Amino acid sequence: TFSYTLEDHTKQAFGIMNELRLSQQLCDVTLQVKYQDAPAAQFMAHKVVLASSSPVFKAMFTNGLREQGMEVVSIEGIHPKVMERLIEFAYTASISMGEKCVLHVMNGAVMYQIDSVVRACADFLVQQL
Amino acid sequence: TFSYTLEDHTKQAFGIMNELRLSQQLCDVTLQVKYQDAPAAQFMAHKVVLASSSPVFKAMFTNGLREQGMEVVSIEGIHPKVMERLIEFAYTASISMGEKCVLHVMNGAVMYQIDSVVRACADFLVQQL
Repeated sequence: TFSYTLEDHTKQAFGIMNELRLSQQLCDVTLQVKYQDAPAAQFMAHKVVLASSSPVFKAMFTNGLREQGMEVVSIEGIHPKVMERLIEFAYTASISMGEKCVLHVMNGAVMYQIDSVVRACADFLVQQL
Repeated sequence: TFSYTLEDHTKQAFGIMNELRLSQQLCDVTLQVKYQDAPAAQFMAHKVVLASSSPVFKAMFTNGLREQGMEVVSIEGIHPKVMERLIEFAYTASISMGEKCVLHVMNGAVMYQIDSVVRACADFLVQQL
């Protein structure tokens, strides 16, 4: 038989998936993030991408129903900027923050079981010692 | 600032996206493939993943409408096994075929503008000379 693999493929396809998110195309979930006194924010995304990067989103979205179109999800207890950075991680494989954001991002990463990000924020805080 | 990147992330997330496809979870498009006298076949998938690997699927799915749930798409002129192998490439970054399938797969890859696969099937046919 003949077999071929493009190693860069998953990188490239996520690059296009991030473009479709920024263009709000093919999105099926709107995350409405309200945290304490911060202004409410909204993030549109694709459930299957969120599901691929967070076990908590996967279970949140996999239910027996064929949901029709655009589901709104109310998100509590995480700041808008943290959610934004986590969504960006799901779509880009990278995350960036100032040395004083690192703690709230781990909080959010623990809450959405983003294993990779938890391990990294823990390494950083320990190195600050 | 503090910055982190998981290089394996896009690989891992596609691995979960392929699992959700095999489990028919979060799918929003069913490709009904009828080719000549071959039996009709069906493939469920996620539009945003198809869109990320084929410029032709992207334009096919990005329209002004918020489509409600599960769109059926009739696909002509490509054999079921070729479509299957192209879908698998979109979700796994790899494709495999016997030395006599290579020509029909390039046909399908040209038809869906899967650049990476076209270039590879062309290299193989030329090396058979």
